Amino acid sequence: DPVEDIIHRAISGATNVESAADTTPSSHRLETGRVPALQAA
Amino acid sequence: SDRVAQLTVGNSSITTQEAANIVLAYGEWPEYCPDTDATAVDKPTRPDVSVNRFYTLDSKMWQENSTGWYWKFPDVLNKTGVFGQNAQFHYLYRSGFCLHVQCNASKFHQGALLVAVIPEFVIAGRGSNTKPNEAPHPGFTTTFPGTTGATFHDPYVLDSGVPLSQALIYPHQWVNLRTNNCATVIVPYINAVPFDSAINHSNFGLVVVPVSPLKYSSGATTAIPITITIAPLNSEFGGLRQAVSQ
Repeated sequence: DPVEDIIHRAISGATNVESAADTTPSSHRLETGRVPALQAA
Repeated sequence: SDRVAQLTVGNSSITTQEAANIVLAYGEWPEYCPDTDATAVDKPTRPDVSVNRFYTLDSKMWQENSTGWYWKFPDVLNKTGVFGQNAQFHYLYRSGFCLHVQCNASKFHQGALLVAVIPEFVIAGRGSNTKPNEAPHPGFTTTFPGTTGATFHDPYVLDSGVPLSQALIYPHQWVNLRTNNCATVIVPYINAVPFDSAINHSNFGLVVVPVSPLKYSSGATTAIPITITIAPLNSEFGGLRQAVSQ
């Protein structure tokens, strides 16, 4: 109050997973600007 | 009512007058692989009418001294039809088979054939050699004879070293010339794995062995052909790649 500047999380979280991951049915996609394949290493 | 019967699958149809019922192996129908049992993640193809249908193979002429014949099913159909083309382009295979054996004869002929579906039928080498390196092994063309089929040397042991008298523990049907002129058996897909390669592995064999020999009188028709008809049923394929026939 007499001086102001003296007056002043993480990212992820762990999930309990008992078994290996499953797979869900998908179909063909034809459209633009959605590209799961392109990555930046 | 029970004698007469007609099947149908695909564009093919079979009718029988004198047939005796139908055998459904192990009390289960052919099915598609359930989601729980599946492993490979690709979406399998299900051609239906192009694959599932009756295929007729060349006929065997049954003679008084005939010793019997055998076939391997995901073999005979690998080089024939659209079923054969899917099998060469795909790494994975599953299906059941509806099987029909046909032998006509007059009421003056007599004899009996034993038709049997014997899973994982493994032919054996014939010889007295106990040393594993010099021991005989039964050829390639004797193991997978293809469409033309192969004949037993000594049917009493079924070439497997196993008594034919106990072959009734397998899904089986008699064709007895006085009773019925055809035998029919439906086989669900069985194996230790959900899919398996068609060209490498043979799920089950078929065995037509003339238990009581063929006998008739002079003047009767001598030539008595035997014909087999097989319908791949409820088929599935996966693992697409370039054609490998061998």
